[PDB]
Amino acid sequence: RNIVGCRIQHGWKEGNGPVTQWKGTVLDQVPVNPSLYLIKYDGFDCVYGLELNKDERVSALEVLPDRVALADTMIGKAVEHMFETEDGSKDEWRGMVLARAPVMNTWFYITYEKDPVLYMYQLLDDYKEGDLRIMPSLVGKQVEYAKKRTGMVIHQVEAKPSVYFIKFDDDFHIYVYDLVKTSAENLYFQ
Ligand SMILES: COc1cc2c(cc1OCCCN1CCCC1)N=C(N)C21CCC1
Ligand SMILES: COc1cc2c(cc1OCCCN1CCCC1)N=C(N)C21CCC1
Ligand code: NA
Repeated sequence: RNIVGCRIQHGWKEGNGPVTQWKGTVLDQVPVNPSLYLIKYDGFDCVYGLELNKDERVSALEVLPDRVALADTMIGKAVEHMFETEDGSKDEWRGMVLARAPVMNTWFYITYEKDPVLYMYQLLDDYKEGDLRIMPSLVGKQVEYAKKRTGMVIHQVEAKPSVYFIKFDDDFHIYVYDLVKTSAENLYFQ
């Protein structure tokens, strides 16, 4: 009877566009906004937030049949994360391991300077394969910044408490900010 770890499928439609079909795993029901679910969609690496009870773009929501059931040292670390591009050449992004992901146990939350939204990867596998180099509260408040983009602070990172997750009203990504840095300098809170 778990929410965390439920598998779901649904349709998605924007405006008069076509309906696309999606499958994913529910990770979290956000405590400061229980309408908001964080979801990992199969094949896509970002964590997404949807208010499933209110978002008219969601249709035909179904619960899928239920699945049949260390390196905490990496949490908080600066990392260089290597990956393959479409032409087969190697590239790398620098980022920060944020936490273990809640439901998909072997998975970690991570974000990157080049794309400071919330991602999820099986970083211990990536580490064993040589693709991860390891280097050396406002929750519940409203946020705005000037483009007025509005949102809510939904989580504080235990390992780096100046780092927060923000859900903006106009988008389904989860944004990550370290409030001492330039990238956060236009965020204001209420
Ligand atoms: C609408 O979602 C996506 C749209 C796109 C996508 C991935 C999407 O979703 C990933 C998984 C979360 N969504 C699934 C339902 C809501 C969030 N990669 C793309 N190139 C596009 C950009 C426009 C076509
Ligand atoms: C597509 O990127 C990655 C894919 C993968 C990855 C690391 C990747 O990238 C890290 C940094 C962010 N990327 C996000 C867009 C490009 C960079 N570790 C893996 N096991 C996989 C292989 C299939 C899942
Ligand atoms: Na207010």
